[PDB]
Amino acid sequence: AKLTIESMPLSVAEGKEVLLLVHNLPQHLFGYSWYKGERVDGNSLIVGYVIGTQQATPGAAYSGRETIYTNASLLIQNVTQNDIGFYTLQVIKSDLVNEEATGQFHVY
Amino acid sequence: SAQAINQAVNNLNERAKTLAGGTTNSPAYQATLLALRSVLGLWNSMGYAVICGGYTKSPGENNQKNFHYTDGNGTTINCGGSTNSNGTHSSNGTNTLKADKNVSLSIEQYEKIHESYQILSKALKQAGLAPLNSKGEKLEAHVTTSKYQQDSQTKTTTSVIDTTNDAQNLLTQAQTIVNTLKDYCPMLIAKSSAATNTPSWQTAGGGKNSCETFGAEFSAASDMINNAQKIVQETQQLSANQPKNITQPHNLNLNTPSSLTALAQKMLKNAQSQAEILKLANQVESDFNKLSSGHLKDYIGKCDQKNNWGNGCAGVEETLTSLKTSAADFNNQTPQINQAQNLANTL
Ligand SMILES: [Ca+2]
Ligand SMILES: [Ca+2]
Repeated sequence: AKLTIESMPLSVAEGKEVLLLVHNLPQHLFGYSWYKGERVDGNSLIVGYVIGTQQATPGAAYSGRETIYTNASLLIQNVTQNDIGFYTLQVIKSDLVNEEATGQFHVY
Repeated sequence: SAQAINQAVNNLNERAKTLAGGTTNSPAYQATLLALRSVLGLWNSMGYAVICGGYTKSPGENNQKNFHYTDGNGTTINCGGSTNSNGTHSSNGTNTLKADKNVSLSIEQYEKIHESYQILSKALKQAGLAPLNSKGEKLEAHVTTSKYQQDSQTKTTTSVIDTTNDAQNLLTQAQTIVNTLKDYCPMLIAKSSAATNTPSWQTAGGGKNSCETFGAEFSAASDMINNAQKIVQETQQLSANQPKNITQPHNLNLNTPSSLTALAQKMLKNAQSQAEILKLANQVESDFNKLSSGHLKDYIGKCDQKNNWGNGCAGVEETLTSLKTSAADFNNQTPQINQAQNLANTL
């Protein structure tokens, strides 16, 4: 039922990559955005995407290593220790009701 | 003869003064009014569904603004926020994503629509549309908005705008509303899985781009305004070229072949301005039919917790009837204007 994030892999080696997969993404969306950390916070915006636009908009937490897809997945390549911790996805549905989910991966 | 010329001049001048200065009896005035009321009707019909509050510079802004409407019930539109899954208000909504074409209006763009709407609405309510050959009168428009404060409260502000009820000012306000929508094509809110009733065009599931849903409607409304603006301009050209009656008919030093040819050409310019105004007025009716025959057919012309979003509530059908009635009156007088041109042409 509820929006959830899956890290792939669960724990990542340094220099490698991790995919944050989204389960139960609502069908009818206005847009969505990924944030570094555990809170929806514009200052920690990695990247946002609006349905219908063909082009995502990066934020201050963008580091050149993150790729968003239109299944709402976020790929992070060339992972380091600084990427440890939480990631937050917010989704804005077509009726302007939002949903939120949290992801995380370990790094070594 | 001078008897015949003075008759044709009196016909032109009488017809011109009704057309330029009349209200109920002028199709120029009724067409201009129809265009203004049509834009108010457009916004009352679909404006509530326009997505607004996308960020301009930075998502750190976290900006929200509320825009207040009054029928006599009051409503409030939030730009920037969203609703949480449990029903509570979130300060993070449309402001999490960038404002631009095909996405959402910025707060600045919405406040311009909102202000223009309140000016246009309040001018027509408080003073009516001024006659097209008039300067109009001054009036005060009130624009009410609110904003969220540090944690606790909501601060409401009522602004006062000094404005006028002349056609040119009011058409400018209408043009601001239509061009903002037509040029930035914001997305529309979908029905869920401040309107009480849901219009047929607002379907559940996916949201629609406003220029996809209302492309024809926006083009019609835009053409109505542009043709109305040309009516206003032709009306002033008409008010300039007002031919004088021949006095001292037998005095050929006063009434020379030079002065009488200038009079005859002044009569033709007056008549040609009149014809062009009536043609524009008919085109406005045609464009209103375009505007009112698609998604808004069962909405723009009608009006009946509770609010009137989704219905036009702008008196467009009444004005259309007055346009038709006045236009027919001027059309019945076409024979006496054709002979007045033919009289002028022989000179
Ligand atoms: Ca599309
Ligand atoms: Ca309303």
